[PDB]
Amino acid sequence: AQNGKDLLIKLDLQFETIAGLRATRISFNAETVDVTSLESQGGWRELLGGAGVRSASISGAGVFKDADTDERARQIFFDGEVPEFQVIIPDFGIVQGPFMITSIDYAGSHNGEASYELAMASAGALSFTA
Amino acid sequence: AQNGKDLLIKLDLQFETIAGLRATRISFNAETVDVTSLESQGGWRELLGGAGVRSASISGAGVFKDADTDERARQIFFDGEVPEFQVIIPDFGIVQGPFMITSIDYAGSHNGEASYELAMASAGALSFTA
Amino acid sequence: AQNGKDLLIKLDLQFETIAGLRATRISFNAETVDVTSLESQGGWRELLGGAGVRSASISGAGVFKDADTDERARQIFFDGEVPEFQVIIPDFGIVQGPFMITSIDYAGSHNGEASYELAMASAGALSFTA
Amino acid sequence: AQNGKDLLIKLDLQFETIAGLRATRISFNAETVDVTSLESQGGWRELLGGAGVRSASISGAGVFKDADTDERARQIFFDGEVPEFQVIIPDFGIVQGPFMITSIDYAGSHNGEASYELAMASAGALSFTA
Amino acid sequence: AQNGKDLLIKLDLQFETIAGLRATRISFNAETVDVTSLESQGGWRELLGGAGVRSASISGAGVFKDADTDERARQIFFDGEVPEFQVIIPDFGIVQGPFMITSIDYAGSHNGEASYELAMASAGALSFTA
Amino acid sequence: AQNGKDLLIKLDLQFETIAGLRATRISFNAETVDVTSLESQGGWRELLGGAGVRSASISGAGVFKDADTDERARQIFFDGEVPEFQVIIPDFGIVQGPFMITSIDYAGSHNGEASYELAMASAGALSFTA
Amino acid sequence: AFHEVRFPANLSFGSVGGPERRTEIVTLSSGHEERNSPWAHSRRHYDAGVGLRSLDDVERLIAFFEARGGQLHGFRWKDWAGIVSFNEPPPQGARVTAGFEFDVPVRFDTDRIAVSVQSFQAGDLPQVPVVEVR
Amino acid sequence: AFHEVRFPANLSFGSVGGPERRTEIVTLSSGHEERNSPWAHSRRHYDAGVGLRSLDDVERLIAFFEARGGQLHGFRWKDWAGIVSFNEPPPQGARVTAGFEFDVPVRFDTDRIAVSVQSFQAGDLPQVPVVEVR
Amino acid sequence: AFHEVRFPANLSFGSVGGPERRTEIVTLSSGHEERNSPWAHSRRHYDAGVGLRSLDDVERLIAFFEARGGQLHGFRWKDWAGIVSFNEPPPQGARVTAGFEFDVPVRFDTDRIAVSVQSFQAGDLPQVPVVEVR
Amino acid sequence: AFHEVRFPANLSFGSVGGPERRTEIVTLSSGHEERNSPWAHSRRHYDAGVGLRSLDDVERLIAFFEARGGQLHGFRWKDWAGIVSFNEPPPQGARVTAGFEFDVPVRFDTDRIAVSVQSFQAGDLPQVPVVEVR
Amino acid sequence: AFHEVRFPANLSFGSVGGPERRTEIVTLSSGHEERNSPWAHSRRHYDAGVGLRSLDDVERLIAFFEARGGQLHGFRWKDWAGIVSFNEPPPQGARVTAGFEFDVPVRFDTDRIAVSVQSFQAGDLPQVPVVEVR
Amino acid sequence: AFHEVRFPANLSFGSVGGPERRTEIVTLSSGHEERNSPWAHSRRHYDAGVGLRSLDDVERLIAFFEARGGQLHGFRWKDWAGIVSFNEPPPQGARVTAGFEFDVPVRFDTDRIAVSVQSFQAGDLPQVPVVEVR
Repeated sequence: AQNGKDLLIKLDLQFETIAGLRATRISFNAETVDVTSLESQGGWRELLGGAGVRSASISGAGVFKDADTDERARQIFFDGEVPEFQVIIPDFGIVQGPFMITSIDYAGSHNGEASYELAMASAGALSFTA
Repeated sequence: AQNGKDLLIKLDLQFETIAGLRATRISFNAETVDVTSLESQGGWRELLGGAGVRSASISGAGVFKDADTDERARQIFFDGEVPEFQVIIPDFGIVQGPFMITSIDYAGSHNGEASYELAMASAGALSFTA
Repeated sequence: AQNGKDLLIKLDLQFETIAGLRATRISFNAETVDVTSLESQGGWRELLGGAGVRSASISGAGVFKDADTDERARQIFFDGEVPEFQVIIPDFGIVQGPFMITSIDYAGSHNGEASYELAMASAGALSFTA
Repeated sequence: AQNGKDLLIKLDLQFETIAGLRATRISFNAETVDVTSLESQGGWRELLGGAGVRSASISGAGVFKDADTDERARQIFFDGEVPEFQVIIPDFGIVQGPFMITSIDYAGSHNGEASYELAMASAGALSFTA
Repeated sequence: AQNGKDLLIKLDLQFETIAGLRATRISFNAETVDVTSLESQGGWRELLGGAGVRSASISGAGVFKDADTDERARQIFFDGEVPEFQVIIPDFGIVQGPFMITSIDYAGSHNGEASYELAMASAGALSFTA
Repeated sequence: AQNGKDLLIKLDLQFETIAGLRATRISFNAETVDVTSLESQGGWRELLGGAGVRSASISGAGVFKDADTDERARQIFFDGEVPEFQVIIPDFGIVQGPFMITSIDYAGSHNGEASYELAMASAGALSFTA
Repeated sequence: AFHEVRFPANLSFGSVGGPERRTEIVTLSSGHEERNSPWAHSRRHYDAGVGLRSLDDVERLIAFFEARGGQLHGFRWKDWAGIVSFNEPPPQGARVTAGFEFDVPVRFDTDRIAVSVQSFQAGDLPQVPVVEVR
Repeated sequence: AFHEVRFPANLSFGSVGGPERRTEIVTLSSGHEERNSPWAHSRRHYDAGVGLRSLDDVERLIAFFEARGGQLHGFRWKDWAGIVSFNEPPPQGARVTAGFEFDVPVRFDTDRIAVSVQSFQAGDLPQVPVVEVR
Repeated sequence: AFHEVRFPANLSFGSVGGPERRTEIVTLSSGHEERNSPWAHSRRHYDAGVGLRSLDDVERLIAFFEARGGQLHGFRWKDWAGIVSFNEPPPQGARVTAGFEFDVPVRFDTDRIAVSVQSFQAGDLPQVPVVEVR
Repeated sequence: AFHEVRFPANLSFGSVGGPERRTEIVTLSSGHEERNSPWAHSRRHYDAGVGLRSLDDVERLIAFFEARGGQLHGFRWKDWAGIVSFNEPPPQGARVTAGFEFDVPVRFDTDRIAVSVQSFQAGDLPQVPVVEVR
Repeated sequence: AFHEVRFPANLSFGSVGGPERRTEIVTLSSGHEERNSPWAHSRRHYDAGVGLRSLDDVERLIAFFEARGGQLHGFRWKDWAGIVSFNEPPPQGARVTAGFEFDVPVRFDTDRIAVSVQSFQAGDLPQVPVVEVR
Repeated sequence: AFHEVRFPANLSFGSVGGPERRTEIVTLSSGHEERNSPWAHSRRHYDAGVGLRSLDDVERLIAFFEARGGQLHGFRWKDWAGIVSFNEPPPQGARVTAGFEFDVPVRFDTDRIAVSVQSFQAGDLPQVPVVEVR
């Protein structure tokens, strides 16, 4: 078993995690390049595999606590960059990829928190430190 | 931690917040201009970053209490303008952007409130007072 | 604070509210005419404002109690008209607009009520009595 | 107030209601023929009204109890007809329209009922008996 | 009233019901061939009726208990056939139609059952034994 | 009855199941090649059957426990392959098909687990060991 | 030329047609130009009729083209749009009606028709352009 | 010219076709018109047939074009739409039937056909136009 | 040429039109060019008007083409875009207005019009191009 | 003319082709007309082949056009649709097979081919029309 | 030829244009072929400009075509893409700039323009192709 | 003719191109055919290149057409698909490579190019066809 407190996204400025990090989710994708020739041993769909583009997307939720890493993401959004982002998996290790800052949003209610979602997507080739 | 009571949207007439402000949510966006050349070190999707257009959208919910700032939004809607709007983030600061008044709606039930949603979207270049 | 019992939609025949008026919701709209020139101080989306068409839509729910104002809406639907409709906001005032009777529906169950939704949409220029 | 037990859909064979009639809902429609000329006193959307086509749709739910009126609907579906259907509104009166039998479905579970939905739509000019 | 335990789908091999049959639902359809001429006594939509194609779809849920009728459906899927299927309605009777085996799926969790959905659709002319 | 703990997906490296396997679901499909000629004994839709392509899709959920079979799936994703995958049905038997690794995603919250979904789809002709 | 019937009642939404003017024109490359027309009327030139009913209506419609049609006969046409004048200008329309009450005798602008079957009973044909020959 | 068979049973929704005429026309430019018809009959001119079944039906369909077809033979055609008259006008159709009961002998209007494979067993071909040569 | 009315009030979003020139041009193939203008003016050339109202508006619109139209008359045209000059360059527009206040007398660029029925009372016609003959 | 290989195995769904007949035709403007064909066979005329595999398959496919292809060589073609006869009419097909078992030697109907790259490994080419020259 | 202004600031995403070369060519049917160009420059040939602002911007834009435009005047053009050289090859661009800082004097490739109204204040025109005449 | 560089690295998915032949053909109308090939080689004929990067990449790409391009120079082309032979038939390719390792010297098949702006920094151009002149 692995603690959900262990997997951490973190910005550059040298890497530090953001403050409100209530729920985060790295999500990989591939578009499944269908190569269905007429011949196929039972009429099954055949796929190519390595031809497909592959992606990554980070969706971080949290409560707005002011930190320099939280101010950094605003500066990354206004001065639109694609810097290095890094996401630990507990016992796998970090990812250390270039991402962008696709859509952030700050929210607040009459009774609750200052909360924020932070949605990111892949911008380059990723890595894995094991 | 930051109180959700602190982040406030406010109209011009000089800036004052609207009356029913039950839940508000500034939401930024970028359309992620995909620049996927054939070469890419693992077949990863490459992105450009700064070429993407960037936006902002404000969705304010609340209960209809009559105020001059609430009458102002009706006047902003009928006399369709794009005036300056300003949204505080608790410890970041204000935004102070030109927005429009995209869709408002007043609602009431047989037993509940006179409530209203107020949806806005970006209309110009934004700012940040830190 | 304003009572939800105060905001009332009402038909002409001279104006009277309909009988079952469990939940009602005037909803305004504008389609946000995007005017995004290549120049924009941060690549922000620019909008025009007053060029957009603007609308209104009324969705009234309620329980079927037979009234002359309830029979009127059936007559407005079969003899398809666009008469004047009027919706009070508690402390704002009335709207007094021409609407049509876009879609109504009567419903009943084996144990519950004769209930009805009544959906309307804008048909002309609206007003505001303050 | 009007009892939901009072509003009744009924088939021809002379008119009799179907057996399982757990929830029924006549639903009228009009497609809102938009006539938006360039001139309009505030840029409001103008509508024509009577040019729009108008419809009716009946969605009857219930539990499968075998009746001749329930067998009739199967015969109406296989021998595809558009016979007269009649729906009472409690204190308005009947509708007495030609409908078709657009989609029916019988359902059953390992523990529950033999249940059925019965969806109908308008097929001609309707009426109203007051 | 009719027991939901009574309505049963069943395969050929001579007809036997499948093992896990937690929830089943035959669903008929017709696409409603719109014949809307310009003339119509109130501008109502006119429909043709018998010109529409008509269909049937069976969605059977259940828990994977190994039976020869459950192995049969796998053999019907891999050796893609359209054999006769038969669905009782409690007091109506059977249907006895040719269907195909459109999409099946086996599912299991870390704590629950081996469960399966079994989705079928019409493949020919149906019947009714009364 | 069959235990949901029994049906197991498993990777090659020789076959071993993955660690977090909270909920898994093999799902087969066929696209239902509609062959609706004008003649049909009641206007029923006719289908061909064996002409349709047929597919399989595996959606495995689980909690991230580090295993060599869990590291294998990352290596299968980055070095994009279509290796043999094998899914037991309790009393049917294995499937033993070539699949790809279409979309995986790792997720973690501020309080919960390191969890992951693992979505696969068919890549070749499948089998059945009985 | 006949006086046989109007038409099958059904006409789909899209039955287009409006007056056609010879309008012989010179188009001087300098600038403004003069023009004249020899009609003193206007061929109404209705197009895009569609029959949509059951197949029982089709056999009385395909031979509508054939039997009283051929090519060269009247079949007075019903307009969803004895002398009628148009007084909304200070000029006048003053256009005659040889037939009574908007019945505008025509002929189809087709060497062939093309009826389609869309379902067990659906009969469709996409267009029957006319021009109201006098 | 043959009397061989109707056709494969399958025909998709959209098998269009209707009678033709030459009826050449002068359109007298300053008034009405006058127009001549040399036919007294009509070519029925059916188009847009589609075969859609398994590949077992295809090999009896591709050689339908070939074996009894060639180019110049009958293969009597079935209409989903011995003398038949049309009495819905006071005029008459009075159009003959050389073959019995709407069987309209034709020929395909193609130098080639084009059968497609849509799936492991799906056979499709988009069009086979005919004109009903006598 | 008339001075009759502007137009029906309704104009759909998309009523396009802008000035023309002949300005014939030689494009000297081995360098720059030289080009002549014989106009000193511009045909405003408005296009793509659409009438969209009830069928009560249609009969005053179809005879707008007919009654005061014919082909060869004015019907002064309203622009949603006595001498007007344009001073935003140091050059000048200095373009005359024979009619008052942007009223640009025109003529329709059509031998026929084509009004459509879209619903029980919807009247549409897609285009009425004009060129503003002097 | 070669006997080299069938083809790459892959063919996409949509590989169209059917017999093409000279069908020299006179089309008498009176009515019925005569016709004759000088083949006594039928060019099978297969089109719309698509290669879809990895880029390892592409270099053995682009030089399939080049090396044994050029333009003017056989490369016996596999049909997914020694004398074969067609007996479903009382007429006969009786069409010869110079090659064994549906192998129909052809040539591509292209001066050039056009292979595309759709992803790191995807190789596509949209069409290779043949005509089965004897 | 003027030095009047750049342009209205607004240009939509899609303002296309790139250098156009005479490239007189012989295309020998044998194989390789020779070619030469007489420019020693390249017409930049910008196209597809779009004005999109309020109707207040339109009347200063329609007479931009008219007043200082006509057809045959400069109106120096702003490129979103004194001698500039291009040194990324060992060859050189060495292309002159008669105007300062990418201002490329042009002319519109249109006899007319076509401004549309899309809403109470929206002014659009789809294209203004230029070619930068020297 | 140059030996300057390959190209900008970026090429979009869809860069199509394959060898050509003239191979003129007579199609003897009453039997098979006979056809001649004068090439013994093939023009590789690559098309549909697309540059997609920032605007920093555009100014080194528009003058790629201009500076070392002009019209009549090499710019060796990179294929994502010293003598290379093709041995998968018992025939042979045996096609020469004047440049090393699939570098196929070409020229652009354009009088002009057309670079577009898609966003604040997006530069696109849809096509740059080539034919590989020797």
